[PDB]
Amino acid sequence: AAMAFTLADRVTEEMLADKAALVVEVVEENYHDAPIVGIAVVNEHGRFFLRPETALADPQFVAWLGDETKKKSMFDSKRAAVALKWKGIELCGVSFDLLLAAYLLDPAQGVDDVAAAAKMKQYEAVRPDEAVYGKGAKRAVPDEPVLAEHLVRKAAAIWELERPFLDELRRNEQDRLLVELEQPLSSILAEMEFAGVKVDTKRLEQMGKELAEQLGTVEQRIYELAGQEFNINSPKQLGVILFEKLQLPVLKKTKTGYSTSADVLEKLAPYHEIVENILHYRQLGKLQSTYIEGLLKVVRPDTKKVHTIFNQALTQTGRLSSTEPNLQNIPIRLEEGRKIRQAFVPSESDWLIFAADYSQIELRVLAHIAEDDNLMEAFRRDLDIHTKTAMDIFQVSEDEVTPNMRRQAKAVNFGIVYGISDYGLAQNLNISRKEAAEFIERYFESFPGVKRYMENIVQEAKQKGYVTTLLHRRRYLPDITSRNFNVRSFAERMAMNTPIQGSAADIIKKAMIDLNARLKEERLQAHLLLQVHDELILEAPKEEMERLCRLVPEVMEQAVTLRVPLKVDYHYGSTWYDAK
DNA sequence: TGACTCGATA
DNA sequence: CTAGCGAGTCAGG
Ligand SMILES: OC[C@H]1O[C@@](CO)(O[C@H]2O[C@H](CO)[C@@H](O)[C@H](O)[C@H]2O)[C@@H](O)[C@@H]1O
Ligand SMILES: [Mg+2]
Repeated sequence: AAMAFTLADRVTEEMLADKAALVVEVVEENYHDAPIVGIAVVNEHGRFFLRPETALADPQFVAWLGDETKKKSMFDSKRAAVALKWKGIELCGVSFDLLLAAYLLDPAQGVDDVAAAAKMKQYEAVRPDEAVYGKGAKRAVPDEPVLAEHLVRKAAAIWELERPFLDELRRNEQDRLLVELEQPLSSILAEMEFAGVKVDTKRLEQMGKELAEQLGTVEQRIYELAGQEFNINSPKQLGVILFEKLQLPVLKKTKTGYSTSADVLEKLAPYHEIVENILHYRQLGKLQSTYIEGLLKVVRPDTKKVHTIFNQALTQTGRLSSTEPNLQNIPIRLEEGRKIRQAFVPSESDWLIFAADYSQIELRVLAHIAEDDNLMEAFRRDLDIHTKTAMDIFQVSEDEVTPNMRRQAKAVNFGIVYGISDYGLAQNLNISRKEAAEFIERYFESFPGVKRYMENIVQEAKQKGYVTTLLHRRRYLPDITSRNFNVRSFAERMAMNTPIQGSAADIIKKAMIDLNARLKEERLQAHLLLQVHDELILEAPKEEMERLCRLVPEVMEQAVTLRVPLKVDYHYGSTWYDAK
């Protein structure tokens, strides 16, 4: 049965009620400076469809959109907010976002459209967006009749589902998580994405030229050492050269052939000079193809800025993800790739980049949740946690801790946060499972609180069916009861890791909200540009650096109060690279 | 187009 | 051993 609605030719007063489900449709996946193809409004007075040219040009409708007292319920309000920002229109009063609500109720459902969220409550009177717009190559905006009904059905679904979703969130003790954390954060992310980050394209282009030269040199050296030319970028062709032509030992297999991952190559390096060259080629090619070429492809030709899109409803732990471009995995470990960051610069003259990061937030969160006396004392003394761990597990004084010992203790600490595994640790440290098991046993002997925590959280996940974070985010773990060891073990590691990674996510998200409130109170021109899980990157006039040095770390350190202090380090400079 | 294998970040 | 995004090459639909 068709859904009744008014195909309005002009905006009317009954369309501007103080409570409504609103749909401002942007079909392009990347919504930056993208077209708004249609608008739908459902309220106490009925259902309406408005053509964008009409509504967005109407003074009354625009005022309604920006009126904080006129409440709107939507799905992915950030998409609409940003698309409107590019049009110079402000969207206010969004009191309910179905996408974020669905995400909080169950991140594993992968809700990506109204139909998916609705199906959670057995509501199916709305079509999936993919069904209406098509996949990708066959993607397109249908004729007005089809488009209008779809937008109205989505608005109708939002209108009907708000109550049941809010009711379940309340039962889950997630009502404040939606209203006081995720929704306000959505507006902040919208501002960050819209602002974008300025890129020194000339510098990237120069780097591209330098890499192309090096890539060619190493490429030729590889053919020379191999005695023939082949496609180095093909793990298949490479494997033939390495394990057949050059007779290198096969220390590991993938699933469809020879394994050529860096970890494998590093072990084969001593056998042939070609290996070190393959690794070098790998490094350079990664920088060239993924970063230099990737960034240059998405930088806006006019402003020279990149506008990432932070997916706020994707990760299973509560973290954000970044796309087109992903600005959360820009090189930093190796100097060569790190220089890429010199191309990220302030958007205005005489401004600087400011970066603040939490020091060991995950281990501090673990200390808090496990209430481990030894771990809490370590952070209360602000000790080097890896040296501290080495001292305890290897039973030596601080002065006796050697570099190799600290390295292994660090690997142990990573395993503890990830969900410790003798096999996983053994693989990471290139030792036997028995040896890794011994390190783990020593760790739990030194940190009995952590041991108790890991045991208890797994039992809790089994009893309740899910685990939670400090701010009540949840993750269901049905595999925790599997009778398949590998499947169950993965779930157990998730039970151990999610409260840690997730609570750290909760904390920085709250810090972002608190920070923006403080920046506004102080009327600072400084503003957020990026978030990279445990760090915040801003840009601001050089004259604001001294104030930021005190303000940002304090806001981040005070976002939440734990049993151990939170510590934030900071740096600033002329480019992202220099903010070190 | 999409399953794989690779590698970048925290 | 946790969580992401995405480029390259390859083959099964
Ligand atoms: O607008 C981001 C928001 O949209 C979803 C779908 O509801 O993802 C779409 O947009 C992303 C950014 O362009 C794409 O990476 C993704 O492929 C596309 O489906 C949500 O996942 C996200 O929260
Ligand atoms: Mg850090």
